[PDB]
Amino acid sequence: IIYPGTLWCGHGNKSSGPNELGRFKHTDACCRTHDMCPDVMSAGESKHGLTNTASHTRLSCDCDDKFYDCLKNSADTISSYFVGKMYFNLIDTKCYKLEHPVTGCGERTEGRCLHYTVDKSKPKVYQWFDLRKY
Amino acid sequence: IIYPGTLWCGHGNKSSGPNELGRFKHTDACCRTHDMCPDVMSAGESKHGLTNTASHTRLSCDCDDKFYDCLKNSADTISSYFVGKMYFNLIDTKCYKLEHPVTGCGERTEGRCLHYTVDKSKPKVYQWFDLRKY
Ligand SMILES: CCCCCCCCOC[C@H](COP(=O)(O)OCCN)OP(=O)(O)CCCCCCC
Ligand SMILES: CCCCCCCCOC[C@H](COP(=O)(O)OCCN)OP(=O)(O)CCCCCCC
Ligand SMILES: [Ca+2]
Ligand SMILES: [Ca+2]
Repeated sequence: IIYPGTLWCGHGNKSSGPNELGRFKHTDACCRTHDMCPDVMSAGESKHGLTNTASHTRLSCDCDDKFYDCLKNSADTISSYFVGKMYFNLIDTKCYKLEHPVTGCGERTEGRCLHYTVDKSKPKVYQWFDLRKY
Repeated sequence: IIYPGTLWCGHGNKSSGPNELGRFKHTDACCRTHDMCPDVMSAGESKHGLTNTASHTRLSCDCDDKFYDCLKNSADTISSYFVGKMYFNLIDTKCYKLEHPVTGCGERTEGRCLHYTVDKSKPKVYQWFDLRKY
């Protein structure tokens, strides 16, 4: 599904070229860059010792954070608000990143764990994490 | 979340009156009627011996079928297509209806069971069912 008025917001993209943007050019730009994330793992793919069991793509946390900021700064506020709430709040996805082994949490916003505890004595390993609420 | 361009498509509605419709007046009309379904059970509600464990409203199958036809017949085809695919294909919801106790299936379209088998000798009971694909 791709959100009408955009070419890149949703599963994959329906752009005819790498540089095409939709009607909502600010919101779509944020999704375009998101889709072009250097490190992603497709549905059912296995990477960094992890495996994405979702029916949608899951990306590195760096890309997901940049996406968050992009949307919050987008001039197309109505469509960005919709895409932002959907992605970060309603589809219950996760991102991966290299971090010290996690030990605990302090539900920095219930439902999800934003200030988890790590063991700083053990080398970093790829793990799954919750996103901030939009 | 409510789909921009509509007042009724999404959780609840953001209409100011019972008769207000959004920009996409044909798509929105279909959602308005859907929301006004005589028999629904709110998130976590218990009804007809069933209980809705979803975080969204689940309605009777009659309403969900009427909604399907409404969308397929809507003049606002782009927004109806999006709302149709999302609701019937991606959120994995269910509807309830009075039917003979179910016994089996014949995945009338994989992922979901459209031609289930019933025991016609036992009185009808409310049960949960899959929706058609849009
Ligand atoms: C009800 C369930 C439907 C959920 C849809 C899942 C979208 C997947 O988000 C990942 C992609 C990024 O992954 P791909 O597009 O697969 O990545 C490109 C890598 N080839 O993010 P985006 O930036 O395109 C996200 C937009 C969601 C907005 C909601 C409006 C419908
Ligand atoms: C990623 C997860 C998000 C899923 C959103 C769940 C929507 C609930 O559909 C039920 C209502 C009907 O229930 P209520 O609106 O709660 O019913 C009114 C009863 N007071 O249907 P509608 O006709 O309003 C459905 C539209 C979904 C379209 C997607 C675009 C965002
Ligand atoms: Ca995309
Ligand atoms: Ca609604």
